Amino acid sequence: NLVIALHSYEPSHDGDLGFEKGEQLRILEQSGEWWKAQSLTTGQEGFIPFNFVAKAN
Repeated sequence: NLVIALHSYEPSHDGDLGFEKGEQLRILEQSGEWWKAQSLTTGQEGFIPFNFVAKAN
């Protein structure tokens, strides 16, 4: 369930995870406009804009 960001992210909401453009995050939960992703480079867990990441394809 891993994805890849398409734009530099800057956590604004509480309990959010910040990532970079093209970065990867292992989606823990994808329920709601805000998906829970677990980074893979850092692994930092947090929430992320469901409309910010796309499958690492």
